[PDB]
Amino acid sequence: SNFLRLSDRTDPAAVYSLVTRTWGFRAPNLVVSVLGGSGGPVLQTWLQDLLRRGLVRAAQSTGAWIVTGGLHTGIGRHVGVAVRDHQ
Amino acid sequence: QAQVERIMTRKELLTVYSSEDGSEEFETIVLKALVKACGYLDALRLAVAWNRVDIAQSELFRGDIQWRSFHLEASLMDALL
Repeated sequence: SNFLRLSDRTDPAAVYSLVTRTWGFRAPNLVVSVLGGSGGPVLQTWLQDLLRRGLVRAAQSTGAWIVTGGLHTGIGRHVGVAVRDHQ
Repeated sequence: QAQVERIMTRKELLTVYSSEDGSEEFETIVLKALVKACGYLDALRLAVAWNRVDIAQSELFRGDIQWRSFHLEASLMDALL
């Protein structure tokens, strides 16, 4: 699970080149930048169904990237569990 | 009436099988009743005791439950044994 530490004032071109070539990730046909604080660890059933069935399924079908916060909290945790369940 | 009051004194144990138009979902109701009665015993260890993996899948899928290390370690040991 490739990691990296870089300054905020970094040109995204280098990051994109590193991700695409060095790390082997293909170019994304689509990028979904998921937002949302989602106060409270629990999430609604319909939202979770949408994420695990609408978002993740579409991302796998189109080979898209899902950009979120790489932390086990907030919407990131929900997205991660949706990915895991889909797998 | 006194007996009913004494019964309600420990209402944590009592649970009503919701009709739900004949839900016929017995294992989940039993698990919920046991969890409510408990207030270590975990639904995971019980599900491992049974062979129902779907029940445990639903129990873990919900994000409400937050698991620690030893909690999953004990269940894993039970599953291995």
